[PDB]
Amino acid sequence: SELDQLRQEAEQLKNQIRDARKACADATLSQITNNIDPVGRIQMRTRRTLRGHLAKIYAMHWGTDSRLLVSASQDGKLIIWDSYTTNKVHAIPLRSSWVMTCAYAPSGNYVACGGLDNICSIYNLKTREGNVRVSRELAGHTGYLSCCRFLDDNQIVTSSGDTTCALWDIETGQQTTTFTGHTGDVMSLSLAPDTRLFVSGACDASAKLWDVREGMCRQTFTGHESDINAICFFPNGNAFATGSDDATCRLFDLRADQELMTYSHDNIICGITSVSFSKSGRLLLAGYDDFNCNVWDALKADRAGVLAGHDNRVSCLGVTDDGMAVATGSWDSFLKIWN
Amino acid sequence: DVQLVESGGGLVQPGGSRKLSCSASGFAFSSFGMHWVRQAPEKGLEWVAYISSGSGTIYYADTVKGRFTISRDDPKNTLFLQMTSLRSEDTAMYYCVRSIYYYGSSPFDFWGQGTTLTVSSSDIVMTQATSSVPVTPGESVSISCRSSKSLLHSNGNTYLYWFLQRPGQSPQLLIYRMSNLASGVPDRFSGSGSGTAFTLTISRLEAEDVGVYYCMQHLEYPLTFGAGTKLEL
Amino acid sequence: GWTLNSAGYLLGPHAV
Amino acid sequence: SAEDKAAAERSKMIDKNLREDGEKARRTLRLLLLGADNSGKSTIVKQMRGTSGIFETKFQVDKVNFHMFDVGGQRDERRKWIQCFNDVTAIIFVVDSSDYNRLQEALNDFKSIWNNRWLRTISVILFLNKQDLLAEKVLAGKSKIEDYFPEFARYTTPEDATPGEDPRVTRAKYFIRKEFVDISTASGDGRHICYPHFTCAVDTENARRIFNDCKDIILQMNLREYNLV
Amino acid sequence: NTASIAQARKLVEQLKMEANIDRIKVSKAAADLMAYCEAHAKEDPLLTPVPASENPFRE
Amino acid sequence: EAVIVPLLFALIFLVGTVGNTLVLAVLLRGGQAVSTTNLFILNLGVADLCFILCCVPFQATIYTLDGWVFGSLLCKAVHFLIFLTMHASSFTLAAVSLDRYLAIRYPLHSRELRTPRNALAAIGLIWGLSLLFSGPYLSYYRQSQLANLTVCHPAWSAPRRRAMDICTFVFSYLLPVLVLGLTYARTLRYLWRAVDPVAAGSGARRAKRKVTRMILIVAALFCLCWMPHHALILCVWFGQFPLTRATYALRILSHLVSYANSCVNPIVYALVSKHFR
Repeated sequence: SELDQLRQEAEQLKNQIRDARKACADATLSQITNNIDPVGRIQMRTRRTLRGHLAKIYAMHWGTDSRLLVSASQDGKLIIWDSYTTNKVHAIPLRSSWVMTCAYAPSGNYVACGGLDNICSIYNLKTREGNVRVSRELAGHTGYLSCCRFLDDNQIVTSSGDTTCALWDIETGQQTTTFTGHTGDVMSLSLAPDTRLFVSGACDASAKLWDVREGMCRQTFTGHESDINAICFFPNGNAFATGSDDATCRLFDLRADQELMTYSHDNIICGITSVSFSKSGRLLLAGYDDFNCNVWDALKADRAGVLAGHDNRVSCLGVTDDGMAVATGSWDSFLKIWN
Repeated sequence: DVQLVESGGGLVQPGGSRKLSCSASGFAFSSFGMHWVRQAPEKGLEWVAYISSGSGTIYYADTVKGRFTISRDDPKNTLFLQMTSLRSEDTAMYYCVRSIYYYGSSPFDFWGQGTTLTVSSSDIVMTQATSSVPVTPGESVSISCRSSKSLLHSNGNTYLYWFLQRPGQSPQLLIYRMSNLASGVPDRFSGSGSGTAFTLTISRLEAEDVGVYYCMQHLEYPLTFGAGTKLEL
Repeated sequence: GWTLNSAGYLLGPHAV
Repeated sequence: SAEDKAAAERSKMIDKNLREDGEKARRTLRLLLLGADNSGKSTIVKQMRGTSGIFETKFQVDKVNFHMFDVGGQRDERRKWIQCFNDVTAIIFVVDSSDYNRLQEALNDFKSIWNNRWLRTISVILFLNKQDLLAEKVLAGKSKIEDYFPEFARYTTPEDATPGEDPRVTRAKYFIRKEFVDISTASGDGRHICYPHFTCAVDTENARRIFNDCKDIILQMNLREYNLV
Repeated sequence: NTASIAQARKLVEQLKMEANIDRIKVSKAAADLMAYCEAHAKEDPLLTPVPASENPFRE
Repeated sequence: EAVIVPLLFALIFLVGTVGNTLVLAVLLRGGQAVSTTNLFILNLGVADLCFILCCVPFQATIYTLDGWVFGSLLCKAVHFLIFLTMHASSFTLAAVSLDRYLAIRYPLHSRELRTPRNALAAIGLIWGLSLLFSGPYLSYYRQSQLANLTVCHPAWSAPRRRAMDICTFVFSYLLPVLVLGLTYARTLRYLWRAVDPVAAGSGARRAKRKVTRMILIVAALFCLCWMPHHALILCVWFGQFPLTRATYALRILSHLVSYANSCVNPIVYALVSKHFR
């Protein structure tokens, strides 16, 4: 009854924003960024190589003090590394071998993991008994998880492949709010530096801003073709970058709802698996399927380096808070700390 | 809860043998190192031995090298110390201590109750210059130790520890790297120093602060305590 | 052809 | 460095324990299940004995451990969790050969699974759990395959016989089977082999076909590591 | 409302909040990130070279 | 004459030096991809690489110039690494031939005993036995002075030379062949037994035939490469050797054939399959 009538009006509404977006579009940063000295070739080599994993690596997360990090794999083991002396602080055995995400609490007392079992688990690192044990169980998602992120020490944000993202309360264990409005599987998520807003990347060629307290989809951005694999906040709080299966990265802005740059090359055809900035919004490290990472340039859209020390597909990469090191996981079952 | 209970004391003839034992419970007694510490009657504290997790590396005190033996039984959850040919200087009170070593851990957390043994009739030296101090509640008191060598390492740590031996009690941690404060004590306590000279700092004193202050280094395994510093009202 | 070294290497000492 | 020397000792006690876990984990072999609602995946396992979609059944044959990764409740899209299963030794696929209407979409699943970018090394073990229904359906003659599949005008039995029975039933069985095989023999390059089989709901010796075909899957890769092929 | 065409109405309703936000000139936003990089360029030992002595990981 | 011999030795030296290096280069790069299969191939390349470097360059010096002038302790050193590698390059070929049979007959039940930690024990054992048989060659060759010429001929007496020459023949050629030839007979028999093939396009027509052809190639070099070299020493002792121009050309040809077992092993074993191509 109302399906046909409402569809016609919906299409007109989209065109009004599209015309407004086109009208509001003034210029492009490609021409403006022509009066800046190029960064030049950037070369880094491994300083450490973390051995001990016996399966493909899915995700990793750095620490607050830029010395400790955690990683997960198909081995079903969660490992905390000392990136300085290559020592192993802890080795946490997971409950389900199929996991896709990791997190490290800002205070440093907790970690998190989740995956195909539709649960994000919480572990207490600093206990009196001298062992690491699970403290909170978080269930209530009908699809596999893709990203868990702590807010301060007691609120975690989760995005799964069931079209919805939810905000939790660790102490009580119930969803305080629920965020919905997507269409397909959600793959990536990133919290703002001020921990007030966050974005989400779905398998819909669409990404949406959010408000944590209320639960209202503030904005919606489209433009990609295939699914969206990775998302991350620019270290200012006004932008974010999305990595899709089109072998293309592109930069969004929160005051324009339009793309600014697109990082692509004819030779590059393989898809993108991870994206993260580094401490200045000047280097954009992307991890592709063609057996190596890639160091982009978020202002000039040109290549500046390759992390070609890996012999398999790179699935994760992160950068320290201090901006010192850059780890990188892949399917070699090896973790390499570059600099 | 965590509790170390130990026994095996008594009277030993000058030349006999004796064996002590701890009883670890309430914690994973498979990832912690272990120690022993003496206390001569109305004197300080001194080491007896050491053993790590997995019984890998052992160290001994030079005073009793080749005469004491320390053994471990992980499934039994019990630590052992065997003494042979006891002399007349071995009359003291023995303590059981746990220690875990990884990045950020606090060694020497828990101390045992202690047993008394009686017998019938190159190193870093630290001296506590001050012996006794009369204190009043509500004031600030600074307590210092002196070091033979600088404890600062190339890492950036400074292996200095502090302990509280209240009357009829056992020592407990306050500060374990001259800066960091062990969990379970009020924030009024503090510690500071640089390389050679060290000092404590207490803001507001209360009634349950009377005892003896001891200081430690953790650089060279022949580890040595300090003298006694008594605080009295 | 056959030299002093070549015959010594094969037949041995004395007669080469 | 006295404390640092003891930290580096537990890191090597952890390494010793991690390597032990890798020795006990490579003893087993990994398997999948794909099929339809009425295909009969569950009944195959039973004869050989919340939202947790992974059933994860296990069975034993000839002193070799097997783990079968039955994943269910996978929403609507499948192409996002297949890439997590690209390390198995074989994929088990079940087809309803009885329901003629639900056969063109049985081939649809096979064609797309046979051509995954993440499943370009794993060989499929094709199954056909419905065999008794075909014999009873052709004898009764409720419907004719010609309307669904108008290819009987150019097909005949190519000198094959299986026990004896009605040759009318056997020629019907072969047309469906060679329909699936003809899809397979278009992209494999020695790294893919289908192993089609005919099974019923009473057949019990299913586990041998998984076991025997797992020798060839591993034998054919020992001939490749040795540069024999 | 929760009807048979609720998703059609839901998309229509949510869209007008998004279209009711203030829009800023792209040129102002184009040069926003340009000036930001100059303000935090020094504190990044991956863009500018880092000495081997003052490098916890290299040394 | 003096033109043919230096060029032929140089060409064989170039081929052997190049070929063994590529096998080592491909195996070594990257790392962490070494299993029981790759460990044995790595040992084969190392043993054969050394042989070319310490046998070809100076054995031509016997036929070119007068005597051994360059080196005094080398007349005792090189004659130890000539037979050390020759005894280890032929003992690994009897270990690949036996490893290749366990991984074919039992592909499922032979995964316990084929661990990389269990392959290094056999690699160490192979090199341990090489020192035992090649050890007594330190006193076999000694520098001397005949007609005021510095040469290092064999020094032992005639009764003590027959025993050493036979022992090298038995323990380096005759014995490995009876192990490398018997196993390849069982693999070819099992691979072609009367069992219904899985398929006809590649089940038996293509896969089972290339393995049969490629095994027969390997079993044919080892029997023919080191046969004529041992077929000349036997004639010297138990027969008559005229030491003339008629039989002189066979002596140089005997050395040349022996080097083929080391310049082709890196090719047949490694540079054939697409995994190394």
